[PDB]
Amino acid sequence: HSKKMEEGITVNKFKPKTPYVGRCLLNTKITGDDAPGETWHMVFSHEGEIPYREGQSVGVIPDGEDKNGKPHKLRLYSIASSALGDFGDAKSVSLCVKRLIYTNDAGETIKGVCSNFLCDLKPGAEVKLTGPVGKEMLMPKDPNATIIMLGTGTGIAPFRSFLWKMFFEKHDDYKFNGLAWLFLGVPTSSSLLYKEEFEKMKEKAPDNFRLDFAVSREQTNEKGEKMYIQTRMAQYAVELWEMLKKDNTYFYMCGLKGMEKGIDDIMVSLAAAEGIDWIEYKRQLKKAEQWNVLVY
Ligand SMILES: Cc1cc2nc3c(=O)[nH]c(=O)nc-3n(C[C@H](O)[C@H](O)[C@H](O)COP(=O)(O)OP(=O)(O)OC[C@H]3O[C@@H](n4cnc5c(N)ncnc54)[C@H](O)[C@@H]3O)c2cc1C
Repeated sequence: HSKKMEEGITVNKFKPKTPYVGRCLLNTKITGDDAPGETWHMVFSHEGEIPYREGQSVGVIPDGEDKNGKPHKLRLYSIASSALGDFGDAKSVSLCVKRLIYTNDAGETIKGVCSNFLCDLKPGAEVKLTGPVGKEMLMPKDPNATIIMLGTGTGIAPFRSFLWKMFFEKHDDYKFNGLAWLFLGVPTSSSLLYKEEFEKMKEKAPDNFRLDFAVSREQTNEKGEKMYIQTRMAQYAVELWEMLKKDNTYFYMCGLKGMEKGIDDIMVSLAAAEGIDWIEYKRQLKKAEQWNVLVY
C-alpha cells in the first residue's frame, strides 16, 4: 500500500546502453547577471516516448568519451516540468541546470562535464536521455494533503513539477484542495528561480498556497543572522512542528546536501522540548512516507 502516486509508474524504459535521443527546443538563462553562478531552464522534445510522473528524474549522457575512450557516465536531473509539460501536450521534458565551474588543486579552472554540455546546448541539438528514475519524490495520493516543500537552488525542480500539476492544470481525476507551502532558499534575489510562476499561482489559489523565500546574502533575522532556509523556517517553527503532528502532512526536501543538517538541528530542539526523540520520530515519519528527502 502506498501513500504516494506509485501505481503504474515507468522506470528505466530507456537505459544507458539504449538511450532515447531527444532534441533541444529551448535553453534560457534564468538567473540574473548578479547571481553567483548561472542556472538554465531547458526544454527537450521526447515525443511522448518518456512517460514520466512529477517527482521523477531523467539521466543525461553527455557527448564525448572519458579519459579511457568509453562514453561518459550518466548524470541525473530532477524533472522540472509536470507530466504534461511546459506546453501541456506530454511531449516535452524540462530541466533546471546550474552550470558547475570550480578550480582544481593547481588553481586551474575546471568545468563540470554534464552541466556545461547541457547549458551550452542550442535549439536543434540532440541529447541522450535515460529513465524515468525514482519513487522517492512522488506526490501523495491524497488531494487534500498538506504538502510542505523546502528546496535550495536547483532543488526547486521537483516542486515546480508538483505545482504545475496542482495549480496550472485541469485534470479529470485530480483536483488539489489541501495546503501547499513552499520555502525556497537562494543566495541572491537574482538567483530566485521561477518566482514569477509562483507569484501567479499564489494569486490563483491564495488559500491553498503559501510562499516563502529566503535570500541568504540579502536578508537577516532579528539577531542579525543570515536568512538561510532553516532561518526563515524557525520563524514558523511552532506552526510547522504542529503540522508534522498530523497524519495528512507530507514533508519534501530537495537540494544541496547541506540543508539536511540545518533543518535537523531546528527539529531536534522543538521535539525535545516536548519530550520527543527527533531521531526516532523522523524514522517513524520516513516509514509513513511523510518525510521525503533528495539531496545532492
Ligand atoms: C537525483 C539527482 C537529481 C539532481 N538534480 C539536479 C538538478 O535538477 N539540477 C542540477 O543542476 N543538478 C542536479 N543534480 C546534480 C547533477 O547530477 C550533476 O552532478 C551536476 O550537474 C554536476 O555534474 P557535472 O557532470 O557537471 O560535473 P562533473 O564533471 O561530474 O564534476 C563533479 C565533480 O566535481 C568536483 N567538485 C565540485 N565542486 C567542487 C569544488 N568546489 N572544489 C573541488 N571539486 C569540486 C566533485 O569532486 C565532483 O565529483 C542532481 C543529482 C542527483 C543525484
